Amino acid sequence: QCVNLTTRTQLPPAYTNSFTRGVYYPDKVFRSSVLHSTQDLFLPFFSNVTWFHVISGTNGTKRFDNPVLPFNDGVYFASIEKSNIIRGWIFGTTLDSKTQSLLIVNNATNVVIKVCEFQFCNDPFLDHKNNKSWMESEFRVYSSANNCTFEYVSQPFLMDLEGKQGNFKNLREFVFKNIDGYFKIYSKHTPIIVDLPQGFSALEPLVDLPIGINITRFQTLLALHRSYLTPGDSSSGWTAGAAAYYVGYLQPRTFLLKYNENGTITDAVDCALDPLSETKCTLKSFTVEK
Amino acid sequence: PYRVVVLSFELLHAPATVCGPKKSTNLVKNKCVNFNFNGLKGTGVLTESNKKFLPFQQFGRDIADTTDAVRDPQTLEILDITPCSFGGVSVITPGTNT
Amino acid sequence: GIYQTSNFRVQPTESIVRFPNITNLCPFDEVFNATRFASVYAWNRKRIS
Ligand SMILES: *[C@@H]1O[C@H](CO)[C@@H](O[C@@H]2O[C@H](CO)[C@@H](O)[C@H](O)[C@H]2NC(C)=O)[C@H](O)[C@H]1NC(C)=O
Ligand SMILES: *[C@@H]1O[C@H](CO)[C@@H](O)[C@H](O)[C@H]1NC(C)=O
Ligand SMILES: *[C@@H]1O[C@H](CO)[C@@H](O)[C@H](O)[C@H]1NC(C)=O
Repeated sequence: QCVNLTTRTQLPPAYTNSFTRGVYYPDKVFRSSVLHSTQDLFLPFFSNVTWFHVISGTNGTKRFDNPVLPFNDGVYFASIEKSNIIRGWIFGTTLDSKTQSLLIVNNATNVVIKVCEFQFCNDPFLDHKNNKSWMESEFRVYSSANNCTFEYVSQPFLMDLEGKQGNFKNLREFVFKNIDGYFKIYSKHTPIIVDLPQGFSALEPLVDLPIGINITRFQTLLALHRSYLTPGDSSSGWTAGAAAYYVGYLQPRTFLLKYNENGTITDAVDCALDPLSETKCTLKSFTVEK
Repeated sequence: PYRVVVLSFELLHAPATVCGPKKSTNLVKNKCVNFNFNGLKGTGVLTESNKKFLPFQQFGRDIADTTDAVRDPQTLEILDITPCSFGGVSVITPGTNT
Repeated sequence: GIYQTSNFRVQPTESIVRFPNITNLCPFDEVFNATRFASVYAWNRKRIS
C-alpha cells in the first residue's frame, strides 16, 4: 500500500559550484570541424547548485533525504555512489493525481517505466528488503492504479557495467526537460573518479515520449534497506547508509559549440559570462588576437 | 444473431497515438531522384561515403546548412547527396555576316 | 564575340520513399478473432496506442 513517513529531519542544503558540466546535443544532426552556434535551454557555467547527501546511517535519525523540489524547466540530476540506490524520479505533475502521472522505477526484473493516473500517496519510498533478491514489495508511492495511459519496458537503462573495485563505480549525469510536452531524457555514464570533476563531456539522447501534461515540481526516491535486524515501524524502519547526489537548474542561454572531426562535442564556451566572452563568440573562433 | 463491432476514434490531433502511412519503396542509386527518406525532401544523386555516424544521428549537415548525408531507415547505411549537373551556357560566333 | 543565353538543368527521373520499417503493428486479430464476445448490455472497452 503506502505509509506516511515520520521522524522529519532538517539539515542545511549545502551548495557547491558547477564546473562546465551539463552539455547535451541540441539537435539530432551531424556536423564535423565546424564551430556551430546555438541558443536553447542549458546550465549556466559556474552555477551554484543545491548539494544533497545521505547521512545518519543505520538508524540514528536517517534523514529525509528525498524532499519535494521545484521544477521550472529542467534539472541536471547527478549521482555518485557504489550500491545503486538512487531511483524513482516521480515528477511531472502537481502530485494531486489531477492528471497523468509519471515515474521511472528500474533495475527490476527488467527496466520498466510505469506511467498511470494512480492516486498519489503522501510519502514515497520503495521497499528493498535485505533478502537474497531485493524485491520491490511495497510501492509506497501510490495505492491505486485507477487509470493508465502508457507503458514502457526497455532492456538497457541505468546499466552499472563497471569493474570490481572499491571506488565510486558510477557517475550519472541526466538531463530532464519537456519540449512543449515531449519528455526528452539525455543521459550518459562516466568511468570512476578518485566534488564535481572538472571535465568536459557530451550527453547522448535517449528515448523520448509525448505524453503531454502539466508539470509542477520534482521528487526523487531511494532504495530502502528494511530488515529484521532493526526494529522500526512501517513508517520508517530502513538503514540509510551513505550516498550523495547534486541538483541544478536550467534556463535559456546562448552557447557556442565546437565539434570534433568524428562529430562528438569537444569544447564549448558560454556567452554573456565574462568580458572575454561575447568577443570569442562574436568572432566565432576560440582564439582572439590583440 | 449478427456480431457487430463499433469503432470510435477521437480527433484534435495533439495526442498523436496510432496512425500509419507505411508505404515503403525500393532504393535506387547513381541517378538523379527525389527522396523522402524520413520527411526531408530533396533532389540529388545517391552514393556511398566512408564517413561514419553516431548511433543516434539521423542525417548530417555541413557549413552553410546544406543537407549533406542521410542514413537510410531500412538498412542504417550512410548515403551521400549531390545534385544534378547545372551550369551556364555560352555561344561563340564569328559574326553573322561572315 | 561571346554571349550567355540561358542555363540547363538535368531533371530527376523517378521518386523513392522510405520509412523506419513496419514491424510495429497494432494488435487487431485478438479483437476480431476473439475466443468469446460481450453481451448486448455492457461491453469491453479496449485501448490501442
Ligand atoms: C525491418 O524488418 C525486417 C524483418 O525481417 C528486418 O530484416 C530485414 O528484412 C529485409 C526484408 O526481408 C531485408 O532486406 C534486410 O536485409 C533485413 N535486415 C537485415 C539486417 O538483414 C530488418 O532488419 C528491419 N529493418 C530495420 C529494423 O531497420
Ligand atoms: C575519430 O575516429 C577514428 C576511428 O574511426 C579514430 O581513429 C580517431 O582517433 C577519432 N578522432 C580523434 C580526434 O580521436
Ligand atoms: C558585316 O559585314 C558587312 C560588310 O562590311 C558590314 O556592312 C556589316 O555592318 C557587318 N555586320 C555588323 C553587325 O557590323
